[PDB]
Amino acid sequence: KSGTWWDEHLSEENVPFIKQLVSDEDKAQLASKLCPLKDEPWPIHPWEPGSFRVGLIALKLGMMPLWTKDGQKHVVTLLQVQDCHVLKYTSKENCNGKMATLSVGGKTVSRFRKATSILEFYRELGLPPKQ
Amino acid sequence: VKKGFRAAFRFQKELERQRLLRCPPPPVRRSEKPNWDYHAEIQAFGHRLQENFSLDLLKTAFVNSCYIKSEEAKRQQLGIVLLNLKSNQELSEQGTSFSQTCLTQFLEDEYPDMPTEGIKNLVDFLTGEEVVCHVARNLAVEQLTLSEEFPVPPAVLQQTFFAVIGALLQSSGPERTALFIRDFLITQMTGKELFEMWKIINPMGLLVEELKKRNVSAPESRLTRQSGGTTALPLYFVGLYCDKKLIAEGPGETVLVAEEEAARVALRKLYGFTENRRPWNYSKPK
Amino acid sequence: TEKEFMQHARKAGLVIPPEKSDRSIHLACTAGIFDAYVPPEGDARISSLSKEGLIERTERMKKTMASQVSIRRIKDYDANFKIKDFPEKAKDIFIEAHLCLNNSDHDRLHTLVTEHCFPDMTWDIKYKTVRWSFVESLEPSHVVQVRCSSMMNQGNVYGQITVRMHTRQTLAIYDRFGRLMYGQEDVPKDVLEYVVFEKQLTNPYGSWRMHTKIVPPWAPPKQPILKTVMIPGPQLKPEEEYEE
Amino acid sequence: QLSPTELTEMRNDLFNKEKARQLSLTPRTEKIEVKHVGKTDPGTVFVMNKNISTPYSCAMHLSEWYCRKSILALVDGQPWDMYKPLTKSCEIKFLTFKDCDPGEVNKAYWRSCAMMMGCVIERAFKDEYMVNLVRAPEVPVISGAFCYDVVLDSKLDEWMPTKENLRSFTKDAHALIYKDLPFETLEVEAKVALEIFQHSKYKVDFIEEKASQNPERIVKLHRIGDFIDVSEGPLIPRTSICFQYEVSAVHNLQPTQPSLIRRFQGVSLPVHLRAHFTIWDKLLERSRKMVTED
Amino acid sequence: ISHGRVFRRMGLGPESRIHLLRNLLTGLVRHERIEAPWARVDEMRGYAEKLIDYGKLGDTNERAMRMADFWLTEKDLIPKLFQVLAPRYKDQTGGYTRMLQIPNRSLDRAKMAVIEYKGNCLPPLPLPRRDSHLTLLNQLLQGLRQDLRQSQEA
Amino acid sequence: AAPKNRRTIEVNRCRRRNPQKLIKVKNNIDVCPECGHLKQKHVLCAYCYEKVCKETAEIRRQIGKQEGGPFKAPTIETVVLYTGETPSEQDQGKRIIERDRKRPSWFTQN
Amino acid sequence: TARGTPSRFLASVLHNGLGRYVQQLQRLSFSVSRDGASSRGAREFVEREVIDFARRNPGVVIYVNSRPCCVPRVVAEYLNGAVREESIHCKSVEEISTLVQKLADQSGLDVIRIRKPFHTDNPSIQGQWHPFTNKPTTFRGLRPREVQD
Amino acid sequence: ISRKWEKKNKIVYPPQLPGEPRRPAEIYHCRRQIKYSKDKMWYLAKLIRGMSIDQALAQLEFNDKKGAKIIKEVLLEAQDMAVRDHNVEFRSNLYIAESTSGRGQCLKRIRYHGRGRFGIMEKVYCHYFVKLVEGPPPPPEPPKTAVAHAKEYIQQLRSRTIVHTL
Ligand SMILES: [Mg+2]
Ligand SMILES: [Mg+2]
Ligand SMILES: [Mg+2]
Ligand SMILES: [Zn+2]
Repeated sequence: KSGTWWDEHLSEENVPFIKQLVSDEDKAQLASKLCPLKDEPWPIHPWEPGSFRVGLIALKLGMMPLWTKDGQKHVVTLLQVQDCHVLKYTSKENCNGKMATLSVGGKTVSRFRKATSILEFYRELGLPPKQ
Repeated sequence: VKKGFRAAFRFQKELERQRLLRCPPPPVRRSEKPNWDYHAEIQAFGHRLQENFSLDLLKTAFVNSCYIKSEEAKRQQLGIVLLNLKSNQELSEQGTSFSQTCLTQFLEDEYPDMPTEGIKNLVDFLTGEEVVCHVARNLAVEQLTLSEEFPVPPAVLQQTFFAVIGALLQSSGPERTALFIRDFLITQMTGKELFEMWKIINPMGLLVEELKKRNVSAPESRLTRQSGGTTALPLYFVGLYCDKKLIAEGPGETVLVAEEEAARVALRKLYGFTENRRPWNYSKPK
Repeated sequence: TEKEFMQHARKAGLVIPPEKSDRSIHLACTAGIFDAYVPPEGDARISSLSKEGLIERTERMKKTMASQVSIRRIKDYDANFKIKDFPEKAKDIFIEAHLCLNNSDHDRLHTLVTEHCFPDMTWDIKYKTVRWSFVESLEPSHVVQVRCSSMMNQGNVYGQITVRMHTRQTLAIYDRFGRLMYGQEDVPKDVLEYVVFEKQLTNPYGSWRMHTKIVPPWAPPKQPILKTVMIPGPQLKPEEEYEE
Repeated sequence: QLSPTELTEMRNDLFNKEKARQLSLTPRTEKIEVKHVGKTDPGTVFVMNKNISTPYSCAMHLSEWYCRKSILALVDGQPWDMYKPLTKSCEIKFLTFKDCDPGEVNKAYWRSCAMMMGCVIERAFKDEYMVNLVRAPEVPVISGAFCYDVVLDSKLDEWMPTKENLRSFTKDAHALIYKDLPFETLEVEAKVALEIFQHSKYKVDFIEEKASQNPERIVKLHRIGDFIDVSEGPLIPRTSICFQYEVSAVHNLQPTQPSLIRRFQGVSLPVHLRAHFTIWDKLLERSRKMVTED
Repeated sequence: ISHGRVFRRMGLGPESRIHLLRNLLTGLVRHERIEAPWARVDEMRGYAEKLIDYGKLGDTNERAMRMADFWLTEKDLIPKLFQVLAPRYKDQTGGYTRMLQIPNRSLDRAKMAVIEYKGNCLPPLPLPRRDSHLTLLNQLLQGLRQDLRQSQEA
Repeated sequence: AAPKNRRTIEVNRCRRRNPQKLIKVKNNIDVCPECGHLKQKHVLCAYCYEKVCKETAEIRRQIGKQEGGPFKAPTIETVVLYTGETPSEQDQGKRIIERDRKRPSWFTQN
Repeated sequence: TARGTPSRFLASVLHNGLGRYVQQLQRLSFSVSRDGASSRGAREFVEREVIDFARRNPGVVIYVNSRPCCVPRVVAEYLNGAVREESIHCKSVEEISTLVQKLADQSGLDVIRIRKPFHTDNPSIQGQWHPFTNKPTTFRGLRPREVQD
Repeated sequence: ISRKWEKKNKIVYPPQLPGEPRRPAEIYHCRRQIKYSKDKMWYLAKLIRGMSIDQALAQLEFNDKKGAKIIKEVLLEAQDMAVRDHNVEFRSNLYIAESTSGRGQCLKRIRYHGRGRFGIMEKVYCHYFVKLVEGPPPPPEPPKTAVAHAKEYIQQLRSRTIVHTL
């Protein structure tokens, strides 16, 4: 009736192995999705007026000045997009809304700090969990 | 310390009542309680029921086998004259046999369409351990019963009650005793349905057999009324049709339950045990 | 707001009453047996050998000069006293003394047992129900030994009679909640115990009452209890390590 | 021939008959002084009853923590079942999953899960098929999976369980866990053990081997409710001990032509050693691969 | 708003905060193991880790001598720091002190902790130990590792 | 500000007996593998830590009798020695502390 | 209360009067005092009235226990087992005579609120109302705006 | 004052019939005049109410409240009293049946305020009562499920009659 964590019962010899083992699996899954147009992509429709495309999930790094040819100092924010993937698609009929909803994740995190329901969702998708 | 006695005395009675509530005393026989005269209480028994009971027969009707055996054991310890008391086993059989044969006469005459299997159950119900004891406890039968254990067990109480009928049977005859069964046993099935006393299994199966005896084609079950079929609170009225003629309509929460109840409705109409039947005639015989 | 608790009680000694008092505590029974009796080893075998037992009981009384003299002292304070009726009279006292435990009739028990015997019998069964019965008697009782106290030890003379009994008994002791705890109410078992009686000869109202039981070192182990027992080892503080 | 639904009826009657017979042979009450030898509470002495008291009963005298954690009992240097009555006064020690060298504990748990896996096999298959258990291979703990060889009917010669078939075993395995049926151990003679398992061909051979090794010719019997099986070595006290339970796959042993022997593999872990979901799925992959004892 | 604040507010002020930590640090140098409230131990742990670094600079360093002179109220411990503690951790680069939690004191039920320098001559604390490799869970992962190593070499 | 009305016991029970006010049960309790007494998973065992302090206090009392005053901290290492022991090969040039007691089992000599 | 007291439905004992009428009163216990003005009305009731009252009701057993007491009482026991105890302390002969007759008429049931002034075991003879009683049936029993085949 | 809790250990039941089931042991123990608030003591008694004898000691050992150590001493001597005098076989086979606190006699002192004002402050004392019953603690009541709610709601719709009519 007491809670437990992933490395409570692991010995000194197993903890480095477990950390390295799951780390290698994350690298393989991220490197196995870098070919989307070969693994049976969905049809690519041409651009039409009144169409909305999906966005990204970026990480705010900081700020950096930027100068234009007009000589005006404009400050910009560095947004780093890392481990950004599409999770699932919901059609307009299933959305109960005017537009179709698309799920996006980012910033791959540890698999030991997520609930069972979330982990099994990514197990079939073959991607590490997103924050 | 306030002087006086009436207030202190009155408060003690209130405290004793609370004592009887927190720790109620176990029940005891009314005979052991004061202001009891067995000879007087049994004479009023006949007048209360308006019957010419015989005291010699009536006194032996409440004497049980267990009471006699326990009575002998008490004298053995003290070494103490012989007792010639008779048990009510002989009287109980006379009352029991007569009651079943008298109820059979009443039921088969009032309900000529009721099958013999059904007649047995109603006699087994009116003379049952539950119906007899409820009638027995409200006629000062338990108080006058001489038993070994208090309260009187229902099995012992049932046997003692029929002994009273047996005592009444010899003193008054069958004609006078037949009214006693009508006024105390027949009146126990008034607000009760046929299958509420005659518990059966698969009424639909029994309905088919009763229609075969009367050369009636197999009934066809069809839906007459329907409401909330897709909801959790449905209502189905399944109608039984013989040769495209409606014979019974029954409600129910589901189709099988409604069909089962519709079968019971048909059986009640066939046996003549409907709610619309005329009430039992308790008037004086002509 | 200056009111305080009435805490003023201090612990005093109950060992001795206030001194320099004319009144003194009057005692009816002695603390222990004046001369301890050790039954000979192998008496259990002699229990079966009734014929050898009868001869030994008569011989021991005659061969023990001291035991024969103490009988004379008893007959001085009570002329109407016989040694051939006491073993039968002891059974009546012994049976009646153990029947008061079931009904908790402590008023009559003090007339059957002494003030020394009462705490041992009743303290352990204060909140327990005891079902004891006397089924059958195997061997008649015999006057093993009679010894009297020294003359005018405290102004009174005490006389003790050692009696041997070998009878079957039934014991059924239930706990406070009615659960069976020790013994069996159905099957009796043989009991071999030596009963010592005592009486204050000086007191005119005195009488023979049960005093104690002799427990020989060669006695068989008693009947085991129903439940299990855990015996903890010595509790140890952290600074103290375990020593066997 | 006796139906499988009634086959276990006679086994329980024989099992209870001998279990009550051993109680009758023991006297009414005999006291045995059990001493505790351990780092915790040294010197404690238990006055227990012979053939009635169990190491679990001794654990209740100390504390409830002992009862929860004492997976196995170490009596006189030999493993002892928690619900096995003690026969003589002797020193006692309790073993847990989390110890310096829980070698016997892991083996006792590993064999226990093998018996639980066999129990659900006798029920999932239809009554028309003859499912005969063979034995419980003593696979090492480091192998990563516990197996229970099973022989099926000739009709199911090429039928292979699917993903959904295996999930049914896991759900039924958890049902046995939810019932919390205690492990009842009973050591009987070889001749008595043959009577219970006479209708089973493979069990008779297994009982024969055990009788030859032990000079006393005694055979240990363990049961979980109605299911009765023959196993070697002490087992865990209750089925609730194992938290995660899953069967990986089924492999057919060779040669197959003379006889078809299927190997039901699976992996399990107790409540005391619960593993994370991510780590657990890694163990599932290993258990799927066929493992062979040395 | 306290964002990025790494230093705690203790004592009667910033100056009193240094003196309270200085007394704890000085008592830690002399006894090599002290017990104190958890927050003060954790705050002082950073200074104890960096105190050895100044001790590795040598006693001839003027800057290192002043830090030892300031942080050590008792002047007899300064020779000990440059001749015992600093040589002891010559091979190590950090993590000279270990901090563990202990049962709260009965006086005020305050969260307590014990801090000691590694390698001391005092009896070892009952340090927390992970489950042995011979446990059931470790053996299953050990078996998986062996096959993975064998598969990789294939 | 003073209360306008007296709050009833029914209102008070809902506040005093609210689950937030009630004590929370702890799930981080386990038995110490060494002595068997209870301990928390993140806190050192009280019984085990107590016997270390009792021995540590005895050792520090011996050190005080050797220095014989304050401001006399040695510039060399320290070694704790018990009955039946001699200085080791690596324990050379250090300050030895002699203890008139057997070495504890949990105290591992290094 | 009505809310502060229990209640019961109108009923009788074993359907009294359905086939025959049975006097539910079973026993009367009078405790009069030889000396004491409190029993002056009760003593006159015993001397002339209880004798004729016993003539009218043979099924009721009457006990007259003469003992010293400050409050004379009458205890009535009924067949159903309920016991009603009443005090006749300092009451006239007529008031006692009316009170005793009232006890004879009662059935013994508790004198509490009765929910309904009527009680019938077969309230319906033509069929209890159900929502489909007054709704006509349609061809093939089709539902509204429902097409078949 | 009232001391009925102590007398509850002196009631002796009649011996049980062979067919009667095992009656669990009942142990009543208490400590009087504890320098603690009955309001604060209630949270400690409520915490261990329904827990096992060993589980309750685990909660009270690591609890920071002062009364936690006071209650633990009461349980330890009550656990010993159960085996020693009440014929309880296993000391760990106990659970807390009744655990409550009662007000004790409190002294009255004066707390001085400003402007020559004063306020009477009491030195609160409290009692602690504990009842031990042999046997495992009863399983906690499962939360009421949707099926039970659906069963109850339908049962309500079946017990309704036509009111204010025949
Ligand atoms: Mg502050
Ligand atoms: Mg002031
Ligand atoms: Mg002033
Ligand atoms: Zn410890």
